[PDB]
Amino acid sequence: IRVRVEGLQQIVLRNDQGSIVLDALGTAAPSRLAVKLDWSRLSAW
Amino acid sequence: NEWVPTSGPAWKVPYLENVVKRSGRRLLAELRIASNNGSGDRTFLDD
Amino acid sequence: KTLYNYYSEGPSTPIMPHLVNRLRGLDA
Repeated sequence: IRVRVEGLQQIVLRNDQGSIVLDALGTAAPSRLAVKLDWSRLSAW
Repeated sequence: NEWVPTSGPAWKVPYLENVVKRSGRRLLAELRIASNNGSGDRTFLDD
Repeated sequence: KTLYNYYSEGPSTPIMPHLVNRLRGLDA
């Protein structure tokens, strides 16, 4: 469990009237190959 | 009596050539099963 | 081995040879 440098993404969505509706930060779920090469990633997930 | 046979054809002559070219549907399938194929096997049962 | 040993290993590279050596040990 994390308690505390930049591997996150800013995710943006706009509607028809050019207005940003989400503008949120997000992090990518690991791929199963990454889990295969590092099983501790499943624990973090 | 005007056209000389050794001068070459005076009509329209249809040349041809074979070409290697995959269709869009075939390429989409290839992406599915060779680059976007993340099935559990082929990942974890590869040994 | 013992139950203490198995509780501190974790999954590893190819996971099918894993989980079957573990099962044979747990059955033993």
